[PDB]
Amino acid sequence: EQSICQARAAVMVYDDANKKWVPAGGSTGFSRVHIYHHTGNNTFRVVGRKIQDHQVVINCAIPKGLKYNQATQTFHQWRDARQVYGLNFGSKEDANVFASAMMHALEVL
Ligand SMILES: COC(=O)[C@H]1CC[C@@H]2C=C[C@H]3CCN(C(=O)[C@@H]4CC[C@H]5C=C[C@]6(CCCN6C(=O)[C@H](Cc6ccccc6Cl)NC(C)=O)C(=O)N54)[C@@H]3C(=O)N12
Repeated sequence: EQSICQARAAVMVYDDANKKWVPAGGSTGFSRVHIYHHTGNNTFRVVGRKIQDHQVVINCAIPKGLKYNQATQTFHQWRDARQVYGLNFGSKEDANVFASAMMHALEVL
């Protein structure tokens, strides 16, 4: 497992029932979010840990063909079959770092 980026973001998941974003893992705050490349089998995952307490708040596969939506310069989103994820980045630089790496993984897959 090699990290290909680190970016600061508040990791959100969408509550489909109540139609609002909610903090991933339960508590609002910023995480260090990586994309990890499993060099062995050429897979990628998003893993993020809260800065305060190290809680893993996201651990999710990036499948080939994923549609990554850059809604604003600091809020990006994507889906899986269960959840919609949103990253509210700490700065535009962090958003550019993470989107660059995500776009790279999706070209590589
Ligand atoms: C308290 O108020 C807040 O929540 C504030 C502060 C935090 C955050 C920051 C910023 C803006 C940016 C706008 N935005 C939203 O949520 C927007 C507005 C419209 C609303 C409608 C649907 C949403 C939610 C569920 C997924 N989806 C979609 O659009 C998805 C997007 C998508 C498109 C293609 C591939 C994958 C995906 Cl995933 N479409 C599809 C077909 O799946 C969505 O995100 N929405 C954020 C926002 O308001 N807020």
